[PDB]
Amino acid sequence: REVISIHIGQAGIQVGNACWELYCLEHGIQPDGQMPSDKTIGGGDDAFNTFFSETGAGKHVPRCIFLDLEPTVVDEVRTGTYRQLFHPEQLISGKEDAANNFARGHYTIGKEIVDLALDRIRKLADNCTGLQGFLVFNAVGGGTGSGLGSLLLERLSVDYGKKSKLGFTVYPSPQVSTAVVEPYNSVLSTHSLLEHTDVAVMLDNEAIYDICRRSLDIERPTYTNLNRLIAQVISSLTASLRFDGALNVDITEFQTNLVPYPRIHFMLSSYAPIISAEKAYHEQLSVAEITNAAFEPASMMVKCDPRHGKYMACCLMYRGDVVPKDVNASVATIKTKRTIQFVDWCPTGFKCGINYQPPTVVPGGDLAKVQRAVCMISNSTAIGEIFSRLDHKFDLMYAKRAFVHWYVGEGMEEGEFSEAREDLAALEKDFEEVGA
Amino acid sequence: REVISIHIGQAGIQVGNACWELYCLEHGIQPDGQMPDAFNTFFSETGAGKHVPRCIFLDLEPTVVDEVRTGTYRQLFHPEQLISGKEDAANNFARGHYTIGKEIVDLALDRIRKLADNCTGLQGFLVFNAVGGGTGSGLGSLLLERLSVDYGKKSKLGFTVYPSPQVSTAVVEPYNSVLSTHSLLEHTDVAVMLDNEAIYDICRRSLDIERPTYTNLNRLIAQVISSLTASLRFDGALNVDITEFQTNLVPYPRIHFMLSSYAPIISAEKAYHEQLSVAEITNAAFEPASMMVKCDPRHGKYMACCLMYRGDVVPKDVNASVATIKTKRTIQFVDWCPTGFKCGINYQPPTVVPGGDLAKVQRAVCMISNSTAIGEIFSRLDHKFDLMYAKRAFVHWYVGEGMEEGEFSEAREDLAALEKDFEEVGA
Amino acid sequence: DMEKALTKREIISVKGRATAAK
Amino acid sequence: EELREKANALKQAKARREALGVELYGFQQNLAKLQLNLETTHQNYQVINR
Amino acid sequence: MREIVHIQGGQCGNQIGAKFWEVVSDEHGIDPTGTYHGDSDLQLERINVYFNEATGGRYVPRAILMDLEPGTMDSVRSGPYGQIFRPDNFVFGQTGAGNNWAKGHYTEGAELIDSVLDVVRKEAESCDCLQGFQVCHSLGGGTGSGMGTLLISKIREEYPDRMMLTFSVVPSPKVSDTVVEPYNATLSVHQLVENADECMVLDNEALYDICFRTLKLTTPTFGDLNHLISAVMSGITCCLRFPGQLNADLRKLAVNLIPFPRLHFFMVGFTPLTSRGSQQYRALTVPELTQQMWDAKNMMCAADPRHGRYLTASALFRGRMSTKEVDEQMLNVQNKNSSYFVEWIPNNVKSSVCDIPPKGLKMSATFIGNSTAIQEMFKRVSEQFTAMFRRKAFLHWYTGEGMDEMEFTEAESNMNDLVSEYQQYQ
Amino acid sequence: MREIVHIQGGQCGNQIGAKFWEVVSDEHGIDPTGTYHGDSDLQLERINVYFNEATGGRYVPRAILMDLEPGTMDSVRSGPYGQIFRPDNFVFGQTGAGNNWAKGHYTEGAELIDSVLDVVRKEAESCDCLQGFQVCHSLGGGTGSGMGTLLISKIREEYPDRMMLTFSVVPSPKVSDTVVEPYNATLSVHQLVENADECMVLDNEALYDICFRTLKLTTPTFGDLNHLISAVMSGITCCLRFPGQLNADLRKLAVNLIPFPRLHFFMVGFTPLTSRGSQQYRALTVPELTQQMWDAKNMMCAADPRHGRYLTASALFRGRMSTKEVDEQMLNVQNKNSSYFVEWIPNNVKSSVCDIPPKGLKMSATFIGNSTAIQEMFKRVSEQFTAMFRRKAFLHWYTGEGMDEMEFTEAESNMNDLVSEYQQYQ
Amino acid sequence: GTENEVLYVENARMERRLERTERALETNMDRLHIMDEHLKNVQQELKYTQTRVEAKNKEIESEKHLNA
Ligand SMILES: Nc1nc2c(ncn2[C@@H]2O[C@H](COP(=O)(O)OP(=O)(O)OP(=O)(O)O)[C@@H](O)[C@H]2O)c(=O)[nH]1
Ligand SMILES: Nc1nc2c(ncn2[C@@H]2O[C@H](COP(=O)(O)OP(=O)(O)OP(=O)(O)O)[C@@H](O)[C@H]2O)c(=O)[nH]1
Ligand SMILES: Nc1nc2c(ncn2[C@@H]2O[C@H](COP(=O)(O)OP(=O)(O)O)[C@@H](O)[C@H]2O)c(=O)[nH]1
Ligand SMILES: Nc1nc2c(ncn2[C@@H]2O[C@H](COP(=O)(O)OP(=O)(O)O)[C@@H](O)[C@H]2O)c(=O)[nH]1
Ligand SMILES: [Mg+2]
Ligand SMILES: [Mg+2]
Repeated sequence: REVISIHIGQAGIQVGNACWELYCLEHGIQPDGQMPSDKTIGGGDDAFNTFFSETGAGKHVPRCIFLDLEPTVVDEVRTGTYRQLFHPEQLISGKEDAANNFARGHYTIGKEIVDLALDRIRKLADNCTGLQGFLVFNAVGGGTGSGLGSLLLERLSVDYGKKSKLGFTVYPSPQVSTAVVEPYNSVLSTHSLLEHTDVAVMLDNEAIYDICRRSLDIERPTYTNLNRLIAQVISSLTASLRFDGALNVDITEFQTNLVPYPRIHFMLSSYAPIISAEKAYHEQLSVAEITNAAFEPASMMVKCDPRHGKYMACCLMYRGDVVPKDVNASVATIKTKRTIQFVDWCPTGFKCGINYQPPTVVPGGDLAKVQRAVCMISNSTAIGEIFSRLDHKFDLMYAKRAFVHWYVGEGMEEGEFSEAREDLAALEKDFEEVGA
Repeated sequence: REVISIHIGQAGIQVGNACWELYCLEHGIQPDGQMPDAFNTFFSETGAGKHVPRCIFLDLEPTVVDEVRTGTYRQLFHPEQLISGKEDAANNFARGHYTIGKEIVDLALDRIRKLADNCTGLQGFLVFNAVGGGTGSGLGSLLLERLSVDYGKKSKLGFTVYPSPQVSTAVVEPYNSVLSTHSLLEHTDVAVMLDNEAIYDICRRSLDIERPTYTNLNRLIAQVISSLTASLRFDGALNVDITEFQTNLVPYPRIHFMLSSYAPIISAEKAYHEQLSVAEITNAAFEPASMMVKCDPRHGKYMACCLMYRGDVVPKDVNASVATIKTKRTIQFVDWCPTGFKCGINYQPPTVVPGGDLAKVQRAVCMISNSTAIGEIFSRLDHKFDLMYAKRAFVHWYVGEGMEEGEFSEAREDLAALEKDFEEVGA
Repeated sequence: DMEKALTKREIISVKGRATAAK
Repeated sequence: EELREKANALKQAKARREALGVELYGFQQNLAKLQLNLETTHQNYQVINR
Repeated sequence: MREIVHIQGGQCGNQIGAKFWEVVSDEHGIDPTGTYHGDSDLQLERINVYFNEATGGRYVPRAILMDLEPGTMDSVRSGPYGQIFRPDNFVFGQTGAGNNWAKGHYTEGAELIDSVLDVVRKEAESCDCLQGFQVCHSLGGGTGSGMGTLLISKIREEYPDRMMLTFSVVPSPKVSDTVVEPYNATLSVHQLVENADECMVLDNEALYDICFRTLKLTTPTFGDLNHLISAVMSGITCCLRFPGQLNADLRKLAVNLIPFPRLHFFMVGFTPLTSRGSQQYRALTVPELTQQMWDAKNMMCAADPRHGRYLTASALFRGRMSTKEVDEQMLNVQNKNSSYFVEWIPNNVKSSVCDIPPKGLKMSATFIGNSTAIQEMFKRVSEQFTAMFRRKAFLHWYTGEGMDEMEFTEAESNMNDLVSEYQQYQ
Repeated sequence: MREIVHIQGGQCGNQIGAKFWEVVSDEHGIDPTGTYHGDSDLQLERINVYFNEATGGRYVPRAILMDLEPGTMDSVRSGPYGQIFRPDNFVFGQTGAGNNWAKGHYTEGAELIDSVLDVVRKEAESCDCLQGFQVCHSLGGGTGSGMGTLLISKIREEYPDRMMLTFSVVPSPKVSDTVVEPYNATLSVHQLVENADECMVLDNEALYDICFRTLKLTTPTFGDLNHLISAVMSGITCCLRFPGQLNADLRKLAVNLIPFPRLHFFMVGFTPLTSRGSQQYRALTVPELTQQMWDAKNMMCAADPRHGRYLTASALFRGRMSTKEVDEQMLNVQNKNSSYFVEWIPNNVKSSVCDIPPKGLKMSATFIGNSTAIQEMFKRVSEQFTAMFRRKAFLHWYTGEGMDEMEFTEAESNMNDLVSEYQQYQ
Repeated sequence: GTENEVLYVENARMERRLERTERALETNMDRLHIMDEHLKNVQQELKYTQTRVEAKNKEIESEKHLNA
């Protein structure tokens, strides 16, 4: 039950660094790439085989490749906390960088490193045996994250094709943004992201800053906090391949339960109960209320009001001593709740799943240590609002033909500027007709 | 059988501090909250050795909640329960009901619904305020209206503190109290009554305290609250919950402004020699010089009494004391009310506190009285309201904040209707 | 006059809500 | 939102209404059958009594 | 083999019935573990009248506790000899009635009766031959009077050919505890006249007077009062559990004590109630027991027996006595006080004899009189009802739940016609 | 002499079969080690039903295990009573059906049943004289309905003689663990109506109701629902495994319970079921067992039997027994529930007895009813199928493995005409 | 005031739909309650007739014995 991960772009690598500092925490791997011999925590030699393949005496080589063009963050990892852990070659760092240009990332400089990336992904595939699928992490509003990320997604779908593709991507926020050409670089990559990612799970920098401000009371959070609490979600949903459980839900269940159509896979996320180390032991963290906290609108990782549409399906992974009774008794309350509205398609649109491993916590982090937690991924219809926003703020720049030379004179032309927007119009049409 | 406690304004969140100081020791809970199921009706156990109160403290200014946040009970409440604003209502019903109220009431109601959902056997709400202020009056009205429109069929217990005839610390407090009563008449369910002057007098006489501050006042109001709520916590001979209160004491939906009394309150230097058996503690509970509301109830006729006895008390001696009371000549009930007593007995004597003032008495009595004499406070308030309002004094603040002459006139005439109804029911 | 209009609208809207409640 | 939720509740209550009407119809059918058989066996008893 | 099932309603009925079981279990000789540790075989023949056989020798009483609050149930389970009931029989709500007769009969009664009738039916058809129910319920309350009353009505319309004892306390000027005592009592008796086959009326006022004078007690808690009540009730039905020279059961007493259907209230007392410092002196004989029995105060009611007429009287003697010595005492009582006893019925008094005394004592006697003097007790409630109702005080907390203004006039009219009917024979 | 070749598939089937083997080994006195340390010796005589001797006492259970991921062959091998299952009886792929029917019935099950049939045929040829096959699994899952149902078809092809018990747990409306229930449920009920000689249907919305109401638990984890199902599946063969007064084998049950060939969808119970806190307050007896059997909430099949009218019913008792009282009760229930019985059959119920009650208990029973109230438990799945299939939701995961929409339409037709058939013969 | 006008017409249509659903609610609840109590009464009458026919057929066997 093996899974590998590729991390692309500034956001991708910064997510992956925290993500793989948390996995070594869960599996008790020392920060130098091996397992302690004097003591141990937990058990199960097949737990780490999904993430840390062994080749040597005790050293574990992970199943992730960190690739980027700018050699500023990859060598930051190479000199950071984790040097012996990572394989000296799974860290790919070019010389120049895409620099907010999709054409640069997908047609001129990302095309000479994608083959080097694929000829290591193939080696990792030969290494692993029960390869469940790929889990990609990238920012669509940047350079290498969008351009060569789309390139590599297309090439992977051509090469393997059959195996699962779980994307954990980052669109821009509706108002908060750290780029000027982000609408272009997002509505360009959406073409590849639409028909190549098997399941797309979405993030939002602003929608997580607001969460940090209101829940953990970190008034001025940052990327470290955000990427820590996204590593949390990734580990929470990737626990059914690693640990036991009364009701298991792995990648095949995800794709069979939350994808009612080939071109309708866009997921709201949530992770309850997020709480600091002071207001944790004063509260009664029961399943019947962590489910309500997961389903409340102001606690979703994606900036979008869920009331604007109807849920299509939901999947609820669980960690901790959650019995299989209260989950049902509370999903009943959810289905009879007075504020949400399901669509008449599915009278049964829930897929629970339970593990027995309580959630982990990074030492020196702002999240408390608690017995139980839930991560919910929901296929809904309100996400079309995001694409409406992106199209409306892309047409404003396309009308004036601004920033267009930076693409047409470099690698590409205007036909794809037209087609990558007509595709988004079609996607909006699809969500609108589903809303019926 | 849970009841939740909401405190509004300076008076409310200091009386609440006194009440929690009382309850923690009454149940054995350490300050931060542990033990080295009577608590289930006030605290909600969470985790290993941790009990959090079923309360919410709130106010429009933070200087009064900060000492609660950083005091000796900083480890007790949920850090999200001690609500606080940024600017107080500034002795202005209008300000606390129309432009500062509409910010914090939504958060308060959200947390109230969270506590109600955490509850399992909700009995009712009990709120604390003094209607003479601004953030008490206006915010209490604005919060009670939403609480009623949400729950409606569940009891509410407002332990309100009206102003006194001569011991007063405000000039707009007649306006505040008049504008609050127009809503506390219709939205709460039982309005327990307190005055600052009457408690000053009882401190001066019974406890021989020559110069009593607010600490003693709160410390002896919390005991009355605990006495009238101890039926839920401690299983006694006769059990009375919130439902029997407002079914034995409220004859009409508009007469729920009931006086409160307690006996005995005897210092530790006289408790050694005192004789505190049931007959004399009842006779000292029914004396006018020990009622916490500045009124002379001998001017009026009783309608319903509720006697909550605590401690080594048997039933027939309270029956005999009731017989003596109804045989006495100076106090008389209305003609239509042959029986006018509701007697409950509980086995847990009152609790004292280290650093306190009262004594470890064997038995005690709390009393809630519904009598026609309570209209004198309303008539006085009406008079000293109209005295100012005949010259439009202080109306510019309320008008500029967003009130109008019509609301003042309608509140005054509603108080007039209340006075006429009291005179009618006193016939 | 503008702030007075705002306050009047707010108060009348809340009054209508209260009347519907009663 | 109030309208949609109340409509859903009303529709489900009407569905329960229809179901209980069907069941009561079946009960009445059983009652009529038993009454008819009772009268027939009653006249049978009378004639054999004669 | 003539079973009775005990239903304990309200806090008052719960405590009285708990003491009843702690008394009868003692009389039959069973420990709190349900294991027999008696003395004679005669204790054991008719255990089934009040008990069921559980596996391994465990016995379980045939009782159904019922109320709307869990406090009384938890207290009674924590109490002694409360460890023998059945948790299936233990049923309770969560709200409470608050003396609101309308609430008890209508709001939460309607939701807890669907279960109380199921448990009653189970326990009632688990026994071969039903003699009648035995319901202990107050009258001045709402949770034990109104709801218990509707339970009685349901039972009357389900089992219409079986006896029904109820044991009911009543309001009085000296024991008034709730402020709606007339409102509860008149409304309850409106149906108790219609349904209950016999309703033994007790009262805390006369219980208190008994305890202070004929017991010379220092301070009686409700423990002693419910003890005396349990002693009377356990003495009512002893011809079932034990043999006797001249036995009589519930329907026997009913036919011999209720000449007219609307006259099934009683005044009851038990002898010998003996002060413990002065029961070492006296000598217990049949005339002594009869004189103490017909003592005008030893009646557990505040309706003065000498302010009225005995329609019928019935004494259940217990112990080894002489039947002539019993009957001659009864005839002497009639001949002496010929004026009081109803003149147009000869031998107004029926005396039954059981051959086994209660535990400890050597003799016992239980007096049940169908006096017409209970009109005083009923007027003491009707006057307060009309006084409080003329001004419509407290009325709207009953009209809120579903009552009307017609029901109160109906209840008062029924009470007045019953009072007039009692007066008509005096 | 007669063997029951048990079969486990899915995660349900694996865990429930592990529980059933746990209880069977407990009854026959086989410790988890694999040897025998029994005390009585009437148990050896029928060990050959569920066990093979290997050498000097290393008994092994004959049952097949199949799943599409090792995550269940590890969690079963690890649990208690796991070191006895034969290691060769472990035929597992490492793919996982993934809640889909096509992938578990046409590709992965297609390539794995070729090897599963090998072991099942080896056990068939290793047992002297068969008695039938007994599969236990789920229907709303990937490799519980698909590969197990394909195996059922293959067995019905190769061994037409033998019966097929099918203990199938179906989805529920309220307790909906996965999203596409009513596709995987219909596309296995359609294939089971052709082959299953008799399928006993179960759920979880009734197991949790039982664990709340009767057993009075508070946290009913899966290890007690699966325990109840274990107990019932162990008791279903008592009259085959142990002596008695009226033995009843599987074919006897089928002939007594199947009036028409398309009426083999049972609903199952088990008695008694009471909490550890009220075990002693009740004494087990034939009446108590019988009127616990014939209730409305004591059926694991969460379809209200009061709506339906029982075509035929079967009651299998175990323990020293008064057969007169047993069939008197089986007639008393039939007479008192005439309107709830279909009246073109005399003696709608069949009662059998065995004389070895299970370990711990002293007198046990088992109820198997082929009633018509099972029309609703298919109506739910049919209406969900209509509402979801109408817009072709999720259908690409089905059509991506050679499936066609006409298959779904045929499944709809079968379910609809079968529910009309139940309603007609009602 | 086009915004005010459209919001006012929205509110008027809303109160129309609400009056419709309130009438539906009243009819639905009252009919439900009456038919359920009637169902219980019909069950009682079925019990009555069932026991009556049982007694009648026992008597039928009685006259068969008498004629014998
Ligand atoms: N959610 C999240 N976003 C991040 C993080 N680090 C950077 N970003 C996002 O990255 C976006 C800008 O694009 P970058 O990620 O910096 O660029 P890139 O995708 O790495 O590709 P380059 O252009 O070559 O740097 C911003 O909108 C950030 O929100 C992170 O740790 N978490
Ligand atoms: N029992 C008690 N009463 C107090 C205490 N402090 C103030 N009060 C009463 O509260 C009244 C003052 O009105 P409040 O509404 O409480 O003043 P506030 O809470 O600051 O609200 P504002 O009107 O905005 O100032 C006085 O008349 C006092 O009688 C206290 O510590 N204990
Ligand atoms: N004999 C006896 N009487 C009691 C006991 N407890 C309470 N009472 C009487 O019950 C009366 C109150 O009844 P009430 O509480 O209104 O009835 P309820 O609401 O149904 O419980 C009081 O006047 C008491 O005298 C007891 O333990 N024994
Ligand atoms: N009653 C019961 N149901 C179970 C148990 N274990 C799993 N389930 C149910 O099995 C269903 C899904 O089964 P499935 O995933 O197809 O099992 P698999 O094919 O073996 O992986 C869920 O609805 C669970 O509720 C159990 O021990 N008892
Ligand atoms: Mg970069
Ligand atoms: Mg203030």
